Amino acid sequence: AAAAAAAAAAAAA
Amino acid sequence: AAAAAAAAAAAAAAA
Amino acid sequence: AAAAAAAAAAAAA
Amino acid sequence: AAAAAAAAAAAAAAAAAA
Amino acid sequence: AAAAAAAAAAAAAA
Amino acid sequence: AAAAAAAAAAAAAAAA
Amino acid sequence: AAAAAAAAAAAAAAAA
Amino acid sequence: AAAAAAAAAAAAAAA
Amino acid sequence: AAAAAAAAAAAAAA
Amino acid sequence: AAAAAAAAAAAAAAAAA
Amino acid sequence: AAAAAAAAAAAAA
Amino acid sequence: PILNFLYRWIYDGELEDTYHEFFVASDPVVKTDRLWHDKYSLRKSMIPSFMTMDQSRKVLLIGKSINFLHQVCHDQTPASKAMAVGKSAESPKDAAELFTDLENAFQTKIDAAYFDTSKYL
Amino acid sequence: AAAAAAAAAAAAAAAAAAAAAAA
Amino acid sequence: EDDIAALVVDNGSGMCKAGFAGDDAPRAVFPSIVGRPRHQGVMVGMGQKDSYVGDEAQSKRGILTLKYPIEHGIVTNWDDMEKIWHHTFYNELRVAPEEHPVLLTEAPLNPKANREKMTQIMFETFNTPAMYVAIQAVLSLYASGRTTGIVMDSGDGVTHTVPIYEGYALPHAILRLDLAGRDLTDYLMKILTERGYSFTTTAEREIVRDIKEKLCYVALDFEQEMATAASSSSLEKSYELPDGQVITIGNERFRCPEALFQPSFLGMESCGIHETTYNSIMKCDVDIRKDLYANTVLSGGTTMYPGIADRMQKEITALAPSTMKIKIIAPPERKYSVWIGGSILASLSTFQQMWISKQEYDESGPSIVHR
Repeated sequence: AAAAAAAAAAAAA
Repeated sequence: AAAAAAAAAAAAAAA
Repeated sequence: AAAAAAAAAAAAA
Repeated sequence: AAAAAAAAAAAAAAAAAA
Repeated sequence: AAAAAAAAAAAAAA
Repeated sequence: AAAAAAAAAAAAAAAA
Repeated sequence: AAAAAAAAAAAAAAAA
Repeated sequence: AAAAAAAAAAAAAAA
Repeated sequence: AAAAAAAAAAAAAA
Repeated sequence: AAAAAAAAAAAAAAAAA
Repeated sequence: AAAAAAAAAAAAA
Repeated sequence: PILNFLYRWIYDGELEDTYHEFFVASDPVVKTDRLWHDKYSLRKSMIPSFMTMDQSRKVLLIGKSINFLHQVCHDQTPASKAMAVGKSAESPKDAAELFTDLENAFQTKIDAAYFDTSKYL
Repeated sequence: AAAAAAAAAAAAAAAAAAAAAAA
Repeated sequence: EDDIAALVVDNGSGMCKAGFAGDDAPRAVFPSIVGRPRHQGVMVGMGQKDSYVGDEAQSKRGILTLKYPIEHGIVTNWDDMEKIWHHTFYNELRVAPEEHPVLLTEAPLNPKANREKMTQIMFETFNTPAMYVAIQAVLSLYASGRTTGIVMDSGDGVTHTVPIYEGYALPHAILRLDLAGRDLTDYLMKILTERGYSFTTTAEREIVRDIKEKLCYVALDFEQEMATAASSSSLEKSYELPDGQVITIGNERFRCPEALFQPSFLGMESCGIHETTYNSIMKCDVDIRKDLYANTVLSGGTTMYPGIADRMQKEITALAPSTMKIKIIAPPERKYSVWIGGSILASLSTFQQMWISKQEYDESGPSIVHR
């Protein structure tokens, strides 16, 4: 849950 | 910014 | 863009 | 106009899963 | 509370 | 710039 | 200034 | 350049 | 480039 | 150069660990 | 061997 | 304007006349309970020449049955909401189409509405 | 105006695709 | 089109769900029944008819004879299954299935000869231009996100345990368990007489199937919930009805979902719901077992309960290893979650070369369903 949220926010930047 | 957090929380409920 | 964040909550439900 | 936008949101949601 | 702090971290990332 | 990214690594460690 | 933040952000993404 | 060499060294030492 | 350089030092240390 | 000199000092500290 | 070659690429960069 | 009187009166049936621009003048007689009385006369003196005589009695027959299902204690357009999709399709087809008035294909899918609204009624 | 909202719909579609890719 | 001009027929395990695509809720749902009056004469109350099907047959049951086309979740007779398809296409929706492609469902374990029977029916009598055979298991998983994971089919009929890995299901893991929601409603009847409340018609027996999903609730830790019931806690509810029959619940609040994990209340030695979940994953490939625990999806009519997500989580951890990350993905609606997956599959960006059309049926027969 927290790992996919950090990866999706990093992929948008 | 809360709308992007609500969509990320829905993605957090998926995986 | 506002409907796309609600569409992700609808797809997760 | 609004119903076509909701159908386009369902089209992009299935295209994201493809 | 955790989503509000993560949104500030996401705003700091962007 | 560099200090703002240093605080971003601190908030990421606080969530971990 | 910004190049030092780019090298630190790529390592923080690898740590997560 | 020298600060980025120490920024990646502190991250490699963290792992 | 810097992310690949940190992976070279991680494989050299460990 | 100078970044590689600090990396070589960091490599000696990482090999000590 | 390969660690010195990767360090030579960091010195070349 | 002539065929804009038609397909809405087939699909919803909300009367919109002021000087009877169509050959079917909707409600010129006072409202009474239905004894199979003809309130919608077809008026020979204003018939379009692309609408033949068996089609002018046809659009009366769909227009008389669409009003009989409004007072059947149902406001539902016949048997589906697909009658409301049809009007939208027709309005985009008119938008896309160059200048031609269809009358051989226009009379075909009103059969598919006439047989539709009769079995549901 | 309206074309800028349609171009933002394609940008939001790419952002929704990356969120499903990380998930 | 097929975003709206395609039909999503979800032939369930006792209810037919028809409706156009693009929506998140089906149009017309009703229990799949047909009715034959064996002779004629006078017909009173309703129209003079030689066959009442669908909604005109549900109002007359001691007047008619009853027949279920779907028993044990599998079609037993193909004449009345087409009769409901005739009822849904032309009476409850009234659109011709000759221009609109039709999306219909099937069982995960039905034979290919049954799968060739349903392709022969839709092409000849209804004259559909194109169609596609899809399992009910992949639609509920696609509505839950990606197409990997295992779904917990527990409808009115037979429980299916289908693990699917990225759109492709496993051949030798589709386990068949005879636990049904109709067994639990019959289990609620045989402990309601112990309260003293009985029946006199079939209509009073019908509302027990409604009370099974409305009044009965899932408690986390059923085992202390009967221990707190042994110390006389406040858990007895009495629902009131218009007629004189008063149906109450005692300790049967938590016991009808407890009969899923404990089939000894049903009177059999069979495996529990968490056990046939665990037995299905224990014969998969060992690397994809982790992908199945974190994508457990509940679906059906038996699983319609509040607070069932954390109960299935705590029940599977006692058998699964404690290093696995397990997450029960419970949707808000799950009877209709197969139907929303069939509509989002219908609104896919590319579905046009997957159509089973009239042209390929004329050139290779009904064996083009092999795909």
